[PDB]
Amino acid sequence: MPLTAVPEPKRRFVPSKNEAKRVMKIVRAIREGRIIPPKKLKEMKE
Amino acid sequence: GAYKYLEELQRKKQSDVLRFLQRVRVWEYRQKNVIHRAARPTRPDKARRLGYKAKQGFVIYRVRVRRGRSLRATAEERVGRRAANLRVLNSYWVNQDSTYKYFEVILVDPQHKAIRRDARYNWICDPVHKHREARGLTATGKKSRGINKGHKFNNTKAGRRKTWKRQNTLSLWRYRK
Amino acid sequence: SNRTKFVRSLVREIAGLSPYERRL
Amino acid sequence: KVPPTIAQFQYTLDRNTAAETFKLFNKYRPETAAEKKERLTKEAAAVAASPKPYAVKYGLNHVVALIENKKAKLVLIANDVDPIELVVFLPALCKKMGVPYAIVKGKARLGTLVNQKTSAVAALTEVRDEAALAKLVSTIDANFADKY
Amino acid sequence: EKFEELKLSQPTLKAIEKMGFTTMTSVQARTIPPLLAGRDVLGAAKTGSGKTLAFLIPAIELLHSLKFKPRNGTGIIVITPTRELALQIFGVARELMEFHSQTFGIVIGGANRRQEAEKLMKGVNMLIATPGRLLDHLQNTKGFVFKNLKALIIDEADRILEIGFEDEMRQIIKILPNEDRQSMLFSATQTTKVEDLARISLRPGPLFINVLEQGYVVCDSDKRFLLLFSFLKRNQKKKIIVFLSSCNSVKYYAELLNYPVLELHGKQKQQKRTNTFFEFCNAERGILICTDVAARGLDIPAVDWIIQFDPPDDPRDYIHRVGRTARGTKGKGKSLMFLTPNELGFLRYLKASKVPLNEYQSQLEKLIKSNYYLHQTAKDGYRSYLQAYASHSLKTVYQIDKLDLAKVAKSYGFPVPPKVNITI
Amino acid sequence: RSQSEREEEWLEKLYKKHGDDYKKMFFDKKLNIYQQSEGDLKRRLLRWKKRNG
RNA sequence: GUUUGACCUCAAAUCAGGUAGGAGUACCCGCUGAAUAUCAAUAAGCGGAGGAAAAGAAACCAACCGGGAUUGCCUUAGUAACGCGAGUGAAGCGGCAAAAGCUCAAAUUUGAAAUCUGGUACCUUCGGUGCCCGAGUUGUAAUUUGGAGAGGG
RNA sequence: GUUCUUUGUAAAGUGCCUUCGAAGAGUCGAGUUGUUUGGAUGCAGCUCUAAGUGGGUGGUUCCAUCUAAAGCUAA
RNA sequence: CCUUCUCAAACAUUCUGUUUGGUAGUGAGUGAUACUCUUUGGAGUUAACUUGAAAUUGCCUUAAA
Repeated sequence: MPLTAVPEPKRRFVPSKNEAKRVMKIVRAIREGRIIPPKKLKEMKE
Repeated sequence: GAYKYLEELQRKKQSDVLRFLQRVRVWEYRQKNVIHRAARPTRPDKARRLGYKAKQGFVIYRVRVRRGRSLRATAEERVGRRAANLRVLNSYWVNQDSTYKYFEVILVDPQHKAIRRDARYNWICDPVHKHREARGLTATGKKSRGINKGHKFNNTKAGRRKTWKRQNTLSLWRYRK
Repeated sequence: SNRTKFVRSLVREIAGLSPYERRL
Repeated sequence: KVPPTIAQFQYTLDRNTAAETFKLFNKYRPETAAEKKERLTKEAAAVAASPKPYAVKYGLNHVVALIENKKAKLVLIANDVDPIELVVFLPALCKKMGVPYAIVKGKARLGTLVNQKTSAVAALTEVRDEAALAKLVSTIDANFADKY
Repeated sequence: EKFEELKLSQPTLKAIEKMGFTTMTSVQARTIPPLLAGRDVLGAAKTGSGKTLAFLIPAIELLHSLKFKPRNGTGIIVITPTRELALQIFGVARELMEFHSQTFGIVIGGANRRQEAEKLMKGVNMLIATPGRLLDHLQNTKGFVFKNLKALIIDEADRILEIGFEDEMRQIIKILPNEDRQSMLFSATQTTKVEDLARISLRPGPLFINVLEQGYVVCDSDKRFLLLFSFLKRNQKKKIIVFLSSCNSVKYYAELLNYPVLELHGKQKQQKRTNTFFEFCNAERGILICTDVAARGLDIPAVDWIIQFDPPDDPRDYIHRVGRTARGTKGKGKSLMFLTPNELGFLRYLKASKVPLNEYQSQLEKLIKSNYYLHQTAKDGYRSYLQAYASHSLKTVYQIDKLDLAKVAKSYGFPVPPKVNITI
Repeated sequence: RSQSEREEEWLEKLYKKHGDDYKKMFFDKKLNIYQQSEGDLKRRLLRWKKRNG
């Protein structure tokens, strides 16, 4: 039998909250106009 | 975590595996200068529990001291004198033999912006912490100073010289008691 | 703790016996 | 001539099975910093339901946390770790837990497949391909544990 | 009669009404007034007759009337041999305590010792305990409030005698206070040793009150779940009652099957507890997942099959219940006992009765690995099943060492045995 | 304190798909991306209803 | 492969960004230290800091119906104790001044090294942002420092 | 006070139920040799070297109190 | 140590229905009697079940150095 304890946290069965936080931070940056989406970067590559 | 396994293994110091490791490491160090920069600590558990962290700003130094002012105190003083721009935080034993005893000391550079902006480590940047080993403020220095609580340290609880001055002074008030 | 006891037993088996322990 | 707990290294997986294991592990390369950053930026732009990702486990502390839980199915151990005490007990821990383990020469080679300069250990918990993993585990067992 | 006809406190009557109970059973009616008067009692009240509430009501009334704070004693201690019966009693008591501020707790052998020890520091006034753990608790639980002992009672004296706790019960009673504390006990039957224990424990003069083919299947511990599921599918839409070791396992299995099968256990609310039984009885096609204690609560209605999946709480009780059912019904419900290949020693008990005998996964693994609630329910059911196996008396027939935890976990859908603090 | 626009949309989706069936809403695998408890779901839905309807 | 790459180690550059000596010294800290008990943890010497330094939140004091960081004063007290000889000499409790608790090692973020140094262009410049470079996996962030604490409802 | 912003299914607290629940080794300690104390303690070269319901400090069977071998912190 | 034969025609007018042809397989193992033929020289078919891709001998060189 395994020796450990502290049964599995919900985050292991749920999408990471850190990913959501990073996505929302990037969304805020885009709203502020300080981040260019990669699709727009492709156009600006001209 | 694995660090518990490392601590348990290090508990059995006289194990044949640790004997081989120590005799290999001492021989390897015998071909290096007395004091030299260490790429990484050889006892990660001890350094981690002593406050060392693997981030830009920390430095590990290995120093060799003649066997037979404690040996750890001498090592700390030597590393501080050589590493004038770094502050000695703590040190731990790593090897010994019939001729020499080896200790590892971890140092933090207060000039690096990483340490300066580290809320948990920027305290060492204060000028009052300069040359901690010089004043015996390190763990070994404090232990050698007899600083502790209880009857066993009444005469050396905080300052062996201070108590002598206090008991030798003549306090006289404006109105004599 | 059961985990601590298991780790201690594992370390005991790995490290063998000390030179002074081997005298027994 | 060294204590038996030492010299368990220098006996390692053969070239063919080691190459097969490396090829299998390369499939589950974790998303590097650049790839993860660009994917997150793309997701944010799209925002401005999801499957669980699969990747190899390489952190020594994280691997040891997964080990002794019996979740790890196959673990790779580097034989050139300077603090040998970090890995002397890992083979014994895996044997006690019944988790197959393979010693692969070169910590740098182990780390090259996980976007890191060096990596002491690597372990797999989830799989995409289960038959291939089982066959590799059986081959590694028959070629390493039954021989040494 | 009805509980409202007595001088019971308003919160107690409100709790009783919320429980759905309004009429008083014969044992309850006979015992409630004398016990509220503070007189001791002993009787052969069989399990499921309602003696639990009959004893609890006077004790809860005394707790309410005294108003003593948790720091001023230990309130009521209820010793129960079986873990399942202890859990059922605690659940029943919780219904009344829902309207009471007094603290309630449990001390069950096999549970986390540290948790119970820490809980004992809060001065629990409604405690359900087991004889085995009490010795160690009193030998090591420093600071445990143990002097007030408002009321101390025992249950299932026959099972305690069979287990052999009498040696521990003597020491527990000797350490227990010997003061105005009310003393009682109940059992399915009265015997010499039970009467001696009553005399030792009852200070005043007690207010005495009184009130076939066997089928089995041999299946591995891992295949048991799949075998049962296949048998139910082949016999689906029928009326069948399944007996399980623990309420948590019952809930887990019911939830898994619902993801056409009902549930009935002592952990569910009493109103729903009776509603589920009534619905199963009147459905003509319902399937019930329940435990032995809940089944003993009321006579089993006419059924087509009695699939005793988990081991019974008391082999003698089940052996007598099957015979009683065979006589009280014409369409006898075929019994389906499950015996582990390493548990074949039970055949001696079956033969002693002389009755005739007969010898009649990835889809859920992914769901467990993807659903947190289902995984938690499965883990709780596995833990409760292992604890129930630990809390047994036929140590020669049933042994944890004879069970492979990996196979049990596979039966429960876990790839690896989940952690359990069993005293192996 | 209020609820975010994305949070409001997520709440509205679940409310439309299951109404007040909290138990059914809990098991929605492709709308309940985060396995929120019944209590949290009902509290958030009540807050949304009070704020909007 | 009668080759080409991953690292690790070791050197160098008028490399870029940084710090170290020394002075002063009444007080502070450490080492050393005279004219077997006494002048003495003094005189002198060396090293290391600030406006204060050290110490600091007990493996404490007590044997009480217990107190609860460190520090200074009175008291304890010229008492206990010792060298019982000349002589040295405490500390708890009590009252007063001022009061503040915290941070790591330890059990998986693994459903996302989420951390940080530096370069570059701007702005609202004791800093912030987009990008890049490097450190980090032999552990950088959050979550816990026994007063417990952690996964869930 | 004055003015712009928050948000993100973000972070904490209260009571209850539930499942778990780590703790500084060449370190403590004993031996010996130098050193300090009016304290017999502590400091220091070196042989050995401890355990986890364990360890340290105190007395008549033990009972009272903490959890050392890391560090920061104004008055 | 790579990796698998991804529609042709006619009519159709329905936001497209029907026909033809197009389906050339890891092995071993178990299996309770039905359609056949050369009728001794053993061959083609017919429910059902197990499986680690399991197993003892049926008489064109830049995927380069």
